[PDB]
Amino acid sequence: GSSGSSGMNAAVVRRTQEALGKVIRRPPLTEKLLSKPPFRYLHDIITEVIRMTGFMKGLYTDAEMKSDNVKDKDAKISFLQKAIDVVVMVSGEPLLAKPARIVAGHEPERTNELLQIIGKCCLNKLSSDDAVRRVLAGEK
Repeated sequence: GSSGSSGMNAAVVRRTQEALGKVIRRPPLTEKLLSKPPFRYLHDIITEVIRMTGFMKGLYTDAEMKSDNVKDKDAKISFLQKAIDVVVMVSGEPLLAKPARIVAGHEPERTNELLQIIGKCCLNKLSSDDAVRRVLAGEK
């Protein structure tokens, strides 16, 4: 009758639907796609932001920008890391979600946050110039 103790809640989702709902229009933010967002799905959003607001414009190159190029796993993760880094530097909030899980389809609860954070940055007209490079060079 009373089962749970999982994590992925409806709240963490309602936050993303609005977080990205504004910054970007497509793809459509659905409780489903928001919980089972494929490496590809997210890719669209990430890029969209750079085309919508511009945030992290110098983060990805012509190659990276094109998901097609990305095929190997090791890459999928390395691609997400770039953003995950900046987003954190800009927003200023430590994230746990790993790019090795979301890419597969796990630890969705957290994934939602990652998107919520990014949206905020743009919402507050917060651009990224230093962070972008920092991660690019691999600073710490």
